[PDB]
Amino acid sequence: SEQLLRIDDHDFSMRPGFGGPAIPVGVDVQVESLDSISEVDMDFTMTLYLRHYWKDERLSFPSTNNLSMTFDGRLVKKIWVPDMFFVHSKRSFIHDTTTDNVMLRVQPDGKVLYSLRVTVTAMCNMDFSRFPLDTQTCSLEIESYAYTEDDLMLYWKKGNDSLKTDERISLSQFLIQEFHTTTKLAFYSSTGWYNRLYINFTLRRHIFFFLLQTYFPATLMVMLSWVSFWIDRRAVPARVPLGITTVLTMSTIITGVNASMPRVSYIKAVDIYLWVSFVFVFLSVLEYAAVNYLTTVQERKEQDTHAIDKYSRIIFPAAYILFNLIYWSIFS
Amino acid sequence: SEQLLRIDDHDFSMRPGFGGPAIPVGVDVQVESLDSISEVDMDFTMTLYLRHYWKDERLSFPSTNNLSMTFDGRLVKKIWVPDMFFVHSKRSFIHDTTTDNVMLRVQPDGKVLYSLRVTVTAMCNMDFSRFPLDTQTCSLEIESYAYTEDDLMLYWKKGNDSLKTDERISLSQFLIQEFHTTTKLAFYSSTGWYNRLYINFTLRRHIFFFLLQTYFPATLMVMLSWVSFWIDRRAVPARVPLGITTVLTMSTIITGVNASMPRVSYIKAVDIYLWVSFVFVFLSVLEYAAVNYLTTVQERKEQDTHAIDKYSRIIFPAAYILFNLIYWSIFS
Amino acid sequence: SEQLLRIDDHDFSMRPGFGGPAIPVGVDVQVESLDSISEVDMDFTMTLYLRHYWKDERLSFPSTNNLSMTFDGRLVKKIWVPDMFFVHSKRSFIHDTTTDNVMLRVQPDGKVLYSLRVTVTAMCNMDFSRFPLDTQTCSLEIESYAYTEDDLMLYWKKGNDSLKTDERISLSQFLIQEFHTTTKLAFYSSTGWYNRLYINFTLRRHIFFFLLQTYFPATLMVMLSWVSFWIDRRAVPARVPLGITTVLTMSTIITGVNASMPRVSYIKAVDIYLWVSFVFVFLSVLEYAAVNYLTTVQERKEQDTHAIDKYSRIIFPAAYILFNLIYWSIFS
Amino acid sequence: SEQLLRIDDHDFSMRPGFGGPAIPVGVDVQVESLDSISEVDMDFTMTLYLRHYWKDERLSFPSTNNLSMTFDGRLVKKIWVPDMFFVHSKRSFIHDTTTDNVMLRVQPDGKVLYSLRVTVTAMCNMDFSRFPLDTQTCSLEIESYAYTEDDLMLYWKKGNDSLKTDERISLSQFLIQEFHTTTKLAFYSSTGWYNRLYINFTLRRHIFFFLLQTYFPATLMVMLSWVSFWIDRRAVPARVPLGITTVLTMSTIITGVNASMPRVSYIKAVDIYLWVSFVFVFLSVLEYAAVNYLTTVQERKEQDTHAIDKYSRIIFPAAYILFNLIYWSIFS
Amino acid sequence: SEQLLRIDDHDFSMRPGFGGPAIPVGVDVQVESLDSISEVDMDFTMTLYLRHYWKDERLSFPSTNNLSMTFDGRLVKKIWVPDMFFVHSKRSFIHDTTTDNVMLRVQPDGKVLYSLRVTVTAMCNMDFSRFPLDTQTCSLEIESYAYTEDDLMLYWKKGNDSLKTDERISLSQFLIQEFHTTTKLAFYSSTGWYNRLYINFTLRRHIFFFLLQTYFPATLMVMLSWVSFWIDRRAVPARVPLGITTVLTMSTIITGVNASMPRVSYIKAVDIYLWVSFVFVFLSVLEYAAVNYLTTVQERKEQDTHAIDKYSRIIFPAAYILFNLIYWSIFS
Ligand SMILES: C[C@]12CC[C@@H]3c4ccc(O)cc4CC[C@H]3[C@@H]1CC[C@@H]2O
Ligand SMILES: C[C@]12CC[C@@H]3c4ccc(O)cc4CC[C@H]3[C@@H]1CC[C@@H]2O
Ligand SMILES: C[C@]12CC[C@@H]3c4ccc(O)cc4CC[C@H]3[C@@H]1CC[C@@H]2O
Ligand SMILES: C[C@]12CC[C@@H]3c4ccc(O)cc4CC[C@H]3[C@@H]1CC[C@@H]2O
Ligand SMILES: C[C@]12CC[C@@H]3c4ccc(O)cc4CC[C@H]3[C@@H]1CC[C@@H]2O
Ligand SMILES: *[C@@H]1O[C@H](CO)[C@@H](O)[C@H](O)[C@H]1NC(C)=O
Ligand SMILES: *[C@@H]1O[C@H](CO)[C@@H](O)[C@H](O)[C@H]1NC(C)=O
Ligand SMILES: *[C@@H]1O[C@H](CO)[C@@H](O)[C@H](O)[C@H]1NC(C)=O
Ligand SMILES: *[C@@H]1O[C@H](CO)[C@@H](O)[C@H](O)[C@H]1NC(C)=O
Ligand SMILES: *[C@@H]1O[C@H](CO)[C@@H](O)[C@H](O)[C@H]1NC(C)=O
Ligand SMILES: CCCCCCCCCC
Ligand SMILES: CCCCCCCCCC
Ligand SMILES: CCCCCCCCCC
Ligand SMILES: CCCCCCCCCC
Ligand SMILES: CCCCCCCCCC
Ligand SMILES: CCCCCCCC
Ligand SMILES: CCCCCCCC
Ligand SMILES: CCCCCCCC
Ligand SMILES: CCCCCCCC
Ligand SMILES: CCCCCCCC
Ligand SMILES: CCCCCCCC
Ligand SMILES: CCCCCCCC
Ligand SMILES: CCCCCC
Ligand SMILES: CCCCCC
Ligand SMILES: CCCCCC
Ligand SMILES: CCCCCC
Ligand SMILES: CCCCCC
Ligand SMILES: CCCCCC
Ligand SMILES: [Cl-]
Repeated sequence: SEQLLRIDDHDFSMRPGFGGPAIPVGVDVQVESLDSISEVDMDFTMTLYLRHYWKDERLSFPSTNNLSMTFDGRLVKKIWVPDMFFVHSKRSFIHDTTTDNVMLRVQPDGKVLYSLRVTVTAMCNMDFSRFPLDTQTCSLEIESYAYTEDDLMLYWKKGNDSLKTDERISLSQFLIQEFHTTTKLAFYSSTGWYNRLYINFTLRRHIFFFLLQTYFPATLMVMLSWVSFWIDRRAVPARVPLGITTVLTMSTIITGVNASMPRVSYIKAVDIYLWVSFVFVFLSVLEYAAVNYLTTVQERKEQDTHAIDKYSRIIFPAAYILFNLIYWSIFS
Repeated sequence: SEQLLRIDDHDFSMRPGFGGPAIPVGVDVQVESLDSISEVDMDFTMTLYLRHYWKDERLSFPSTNNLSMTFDGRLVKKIWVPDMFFVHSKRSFIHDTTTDNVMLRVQPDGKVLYSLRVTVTAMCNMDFSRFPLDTQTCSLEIESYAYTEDDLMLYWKKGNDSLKTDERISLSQFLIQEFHTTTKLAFYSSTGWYNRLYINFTLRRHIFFFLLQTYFPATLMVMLSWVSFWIDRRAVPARVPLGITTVLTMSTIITGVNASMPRVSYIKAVDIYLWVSFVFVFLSVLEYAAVNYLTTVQERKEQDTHAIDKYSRIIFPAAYILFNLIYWSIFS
Repeated sequence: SEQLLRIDDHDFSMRPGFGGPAIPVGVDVQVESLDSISEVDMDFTMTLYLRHYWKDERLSFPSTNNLSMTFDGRLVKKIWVPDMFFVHSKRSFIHDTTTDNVMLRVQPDGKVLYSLRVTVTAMCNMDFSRFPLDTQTCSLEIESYAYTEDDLMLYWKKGNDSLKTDERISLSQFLIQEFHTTTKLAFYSSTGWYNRLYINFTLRRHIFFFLLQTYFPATLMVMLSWVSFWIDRRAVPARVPLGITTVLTMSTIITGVNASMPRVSYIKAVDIYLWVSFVFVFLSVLEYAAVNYLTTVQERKEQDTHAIDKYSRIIFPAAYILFNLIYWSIFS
Repeated sequence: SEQLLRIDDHDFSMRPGFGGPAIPVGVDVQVESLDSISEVDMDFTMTLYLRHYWKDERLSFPSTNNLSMTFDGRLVKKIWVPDMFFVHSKRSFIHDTTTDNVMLRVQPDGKVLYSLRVTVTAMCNMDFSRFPLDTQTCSLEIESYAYTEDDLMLYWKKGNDSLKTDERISLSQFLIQEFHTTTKLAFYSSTGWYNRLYINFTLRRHIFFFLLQTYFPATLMVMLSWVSFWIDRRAVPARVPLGITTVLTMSTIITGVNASMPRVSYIKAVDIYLWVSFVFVFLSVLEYAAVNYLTTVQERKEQDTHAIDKYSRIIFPAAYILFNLIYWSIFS
Repeated sequence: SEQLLRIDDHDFSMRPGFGGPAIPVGVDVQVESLDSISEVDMDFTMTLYLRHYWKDERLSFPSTNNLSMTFDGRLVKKIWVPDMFFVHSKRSFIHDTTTDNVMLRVQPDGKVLYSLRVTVTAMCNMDFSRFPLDTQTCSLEIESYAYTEDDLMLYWKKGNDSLKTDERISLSQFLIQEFHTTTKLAFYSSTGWYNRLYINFTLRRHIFFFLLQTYFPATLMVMLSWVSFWIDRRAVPARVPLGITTVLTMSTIITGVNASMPRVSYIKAVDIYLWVSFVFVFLSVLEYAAVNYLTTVQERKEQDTHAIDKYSRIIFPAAYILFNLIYWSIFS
């Protein structure tokens, strides 16, 4: 086989067409899976197939018939091939069981297909200010390590038709949508200009799960604190334990939510809602302290419902409704 | 040894029978263990033996007697062998202590057995909507990396008798059952058609553990909230603390369950049961607020059991029974 | 050195005595440490020295005197050596700092000692039904990868004297005892019969730690629930808060134990004890609801201690004693 | 290509200019990302590009025109290159997908550019005494492993213009600022003097997040404990449960904060604030015990507000204000 | 360079002075960092420089002047070097970025310096019975893998001056002190006697952090339980809720401490203190049950402070003081 290719007779340390125009190299990608995601480290992991296409007259071979020849990674060391790398990647590797998952297919005309299977972890900067109502966009980037656009020209072989994605692709914690491709020119002052390829996608959460587990309990506890305004002010051993036990219950709820969340140490939209609800419950405990004190002062001086309860029955609900209208107009 | 095989005289970069019909290659598998499983990453890990069978006249050798010859991984580099890989795998490796766990056995006729020991991690997409009453099915897949069915024909050597599983195979968190084999043809537009082999199995949970730890406590707390309807309405400092302390107790139970569960952020069958029980307890606290208010209004106007308690003693249990009948007809 | 051994003149791809009887190979082991253990993955990790002994006339060398020659891993590649592997192992490796921890010692007669230092992780199936009163037994297994008993005969060189264990060997969470060796013949239908070597040991827990942290608190809370039967039935605002706060306290205890335990999702001996104690406390809350209701009915009809308290003072302790006697006769 | 360079004719085991003055080697760095940080292990991880510049007459080549030649890691093994390493690093690696991310560019004059992409984890000693108001400074260090300043002279090629940082660089838990470069001479008694290069940066936290989650709840609970001084001393079943339930609520808050914090086992500024607030709440429970006892003694002897309440209404708030003024003058 | 050394003319598979006396080899160590520590696995991780010194006449070279020659890891494969390994180590590796961090310096006389940078993880058996007042001692050990003292003699080159430690060495959770060196002879029955080198150090904790977080809260809760003896026995709805809420508060404290501690499943000094404090609080709840029962019996028979309170006011504090004196005389 390797005697028909004239491997011993050519310098394969240099590209096709050296000293002349650039070599055009086309690319396809097939995404096999999304493997995990980390919100505190801000990265994601992906497994894919990567395919390259070009022509080299040094590899043309005589044949009576149109049959191609096929080789593995042991030929790759002896000929020239393109030099792609993944930009902004944290780590990656090429699969090797039961042997190296790499292939070369060569036509009698000297056209080449070069194919490999690979796993990569890449960074994706995330903003959690609107959590849990946030939306994140991420991308994977491809570039030549050593050749500027004067020597190698890199492009998507079929436009957006160059990207395929597995029919069963999913994540346990997110909804994935809107896969599409783009390109852009980039500059490095030590070397010059390069073309870069992009794969783009969007992530979203299951909203009703978070509403049920977080917003609904806090709202129910605020409503229980209002029941106190309808209990007789003479029942001190009933009015006093109800308040402080409601404060304890709101406190344990907020502690459990904090223990369950990812460790992102800045203020988020759900934080604001919980601490405002805590303040409403605290203020209901100050209301009865005022009522009891003034009742006692009148009983002492002088020796039906009090006006403060009458007003609280109206004012506490109205204020909480106003808060909710503003909050949901901000976070939509 | 390696001079009887005519290694220096043949091109082992190409398959047996090249330019003619396909080479048939048979396969056996012996599963040694299931090593771990991840529900948030959606994958499982397995260790196994993989065995391959074929014939190659280039490896036939003269002998007076029927003795075979046996070799290790140092021959594999010099001859031709099949090119299997594990489809949809996240990572894998071949064992190498005290040396490479690889073997080749060759008959005087040129029949070959090729054997190796390997560990693989593979993806298995899971749905947790019915948790803890869910059932999961998983599979492992085997294919040639470079040869279509025009050049290599891949098959199970003995039918379903080709698969063996270790007598002590188990998992700490699941029951495993129904190991069996299948095959299917697959298509890639850049190359053509391939045959693929499958190993299939099913996973189930220990149901009574989850009933005892999750459903039983919530049911007991709902029943304690009903005790209030049988206590004298005049005892305000008894009726009021009982309710709010029952709400606190249900809240700490739900927080502990949430902290213990895998981090799958969508709504599950057990979530529904817990939040409905929370609402039943909240409504029992509103019932006495009504009774106490109306009692106070009559005492003020005018200066035995109340009808609301009489009805609640009947209506709250009946409604919870109706809920349970519907719920268990849905989740079965 | 390597010119006295006639390395260039012999085929070291095949065993001593090929075409004749089997080569006997003796083995010693010295355990250096037990490194970790996992209860949810069901495996353990160990570091050891492994030593092999045999004779090969191809390695005999002329000498005036009884001095042996000593070599490192660079000779191992050029001669024949045995092919041992660890059965049912998850992963393993051979140490290489400051160089490969491998040695060969050769006598003028052609006797060889082959020695290496290695770390291995191996599976050990565990049953936790009796936890914390469980006992586990584990073993490590050694075998030839390619040679049946017709070609290689594997044995412990000195009987049980072949195994040594480090004087400071320990685990943070277990007591280790009863190290001993065994052997057994095993069969594979594709190849034939093999002899296998075993190292065996036993694991146990610190019982009084678990009694103090788990059984003692639950027993104290059951006894506090009984104090209620000695408090005046007229004190409704005292009898009612005591019960529901005891239920809350038992609930937080059980939640903490569940959060601390390994994630084995089936029912264990300690689970049974905790949920029976929870039911005893719940039933003490139903007792006073009956007493208060019937007292109120008589006061209404008609307009000293009640018999139900008198009987409960005797019956609740007797029943709990009976439960404990049965339980400890079952789990011993 | 490699025949124009006279690789076979020169000893590339030794530096340019050996037996004469030192070889000057210039350096640039481009930071691609900060990848993670650990507060308990005291280290950080970074990915970067590293570039080296020097001249070697042995690599000058004849040409009619000013075109450079470009090579990969397969030339690096055959010529001389500098020997940089990262001082005080825990681990590091050079990227290799789809091939080694290493490049050599050579001019006809014999000037060389040597470039590679690398990930490193480095130690950064941290002090948490002022947490959460702490500020940390970290640095990365570069040096030659084998050559003193008598043989190799190492320097930043353009001053502070030699360092570039990615426009999207960020961390989930910190604010990063003030990237700048320095150099310093270092001494080893076994070999001599070396020049070392430094990259320096500063880290800070989001202060208002920690104020909201930690300081605000403790302050609200101290204020609720003061409400008791305004409730009638005759209401024993109201005054007594309020105190002990406030103590319980402060206790659960402190436990949640401790469970959420990194495991640094020495006293921190936020610890001091929480335990002082706990003591204020405890002392409010002792105040009413005194009032109730003395009231009972007078009622017994003899058979309006008490002076202790009157004074507590003034003294407890004044003392807590004084504490806050001192504390915030210390931690600023 | 490598032609002045007569590499092709000498057998570097054997030591200097073979068939004669032993080769003396001297050693220095420079500790760069302590990298982490694990209390449940019982090990620690360290990074260091290791340096070796010896003489070999086969490496003497002619020179007019006193200049040494310097080489990297590519010479190490061709000559003889010592064979050190780290005894009782779990894992280790040698650094390789931007190339292998290994160096050889050779004098014209044939004296050699051999130097490398390395990271190692080593076991250190720990006892936690006195926690948090425990003290731990650890050591790292160095030995030849293949040569007994008849062939190689290993020693510290300068006594205790052979060990240096970095001026900024620290751990987040411990105080480190008392670094010093020792040596000892060791015996293996299969080979003979070897000399071993030791590096020794000591670890201690920050005591006042643990006192503040663990012992102080439990002591305050015991003192609050005593307040009950000073409240009027007629106030049943005050005396009864105070006790059971104090029991709940002690229970949540102990649960939080247990959740925060390393998972060492045997009894520790701090365990004893917490469960004794729990028993004191339980006994204060039994005291009032007795007082209330006997008061009720006298009121029934017959139809000021009770003696049991009078005695409890003295006896409970005295007993707790006695316990503390004994406990701190035991744990010091
Ligand atoms: C602020 C809290 C303590 C400090 C915790 C912390 C501390 C350090 C850090 O880097 C992240 C976090 C995230 C969760 C934080 C906690 C959430 C609740 C708790 O009060
Ligand atoms: C919804 C909760 C907070 C957010 C938690 C979270 C947050 C992010 C995420 O990716 C997964 C989870 C799983 C558990 C969730 C928690 C369960 C209880 C808590 O209220
Ligand atoms: C059953 C609980 C929720 C589900 C938890 C779980 C869920 C899934 C799983 O694989 C293991 C475990 C172990 C601990 C379990 C918890 C123990 C307490 C809690 O109620
Ligand atoms: C001191 C606590 C128990 C011991 C815990 C521990 C124990 C050992 C250790 O190395 C670190 C820590 C950090 C958190 C500590 C806990 C914080 C709260 C708890 O009381
Ligand atoms: C004993 C507890 C349950 C069992 C827990 C366990 C269980 C198994 C194990 O190997 C270690 C530990 C450490 C912490 C233990 C817990 C401490 C508190 C809890 O009650
Ligand atoms: C196909 O191959 C035949 C030789 O068998 C050749 O004559 C013909 O030109 C080829 N056609 C193409 C399109 O390559
Ligand atoms: C077995 O080997 C003998 C030679 O010893 C040969 O004559 C015979 O044909 C062989 N039989 C088979 C079935 O291979
Ligand atoms: C020991 O070596 C001597 C040669 O020095 C030899 O004569 C003698 O037979 C040897 N003895 C044994 C037991 O090997
Ligand atoms: C550029 O190259 C030309 C040859 O094409 C040469 O004559 C000229 O001197 C070069 N100039 C520089 C600045 O190198
Ligand atoms: C130093 O080198 C000179 C040669 O330049 C030599 O004559 C002299 O003896 C050497 N001295 C020592 C102490 O090695
Ligand atoms: C299953 C969806 C439950 C949604 C509850 C939302 C509550 C929000 C209260 C403001
Ligand atoms: C040991 C099995 C316990 C099962 C309890 C199930 C309770 C379900 C209540 C609806
Ligand atoms: C230190 C040992 C403590 C043992 C307590 C066991 C309590 C069991 C109650 C049934
Ligand atoms: C969103 C910022 C909230 C800051 C609260 C600070 C409270 C401090 C009390 C002393
Ligand atoms: C900051 C140091 C605090 C020490 C408190 C110790 C309390 C011990 C009570 C027995
Ligand atoms: C917390 C609200 C207090 C309102 C007091 C009104 C006095 C007239
Ligand atoms: C909630 C505020 C009540 C204010 C009442 C004022 C009555 C004069
Ligand atoms: C639980 C609903 C009770 C409704 C009572 C209506 C009495 C007229
Ligand atoms: C605990 C059961 C008490 C039953 C009392 C029956 C009195 C007639
Ligand atoms: C906790 C404060 C007690 C003050 C007592 C004052 C007695 C005159
Ligand atoms: C909080 C201290 C109060 C002291 C009151 C003293 C009255 C004589
Ligand atoms: C705490 C023990 C009190 C014992 C009182 C005995 C009175 C006769
Ligand atoms: C607790 C504050 C009461 C104020 C009454 C006017
Ligand atoms: C708390 C609401 C009471 C309504 C009474 C009609
Ligand atoms: C899927 C929700 C079912 C609810 C049954 C009451
Ligand atoms: C709560 C049930 C009471 C039954 C009285 C007979
Ligand atoms: C609880 C102590 C009371 C002291 C009264 C003077
Ligand atoms: C709860 C036990 C009371 C005993 C009275 C003598
Ligand atoms: Cl009352």
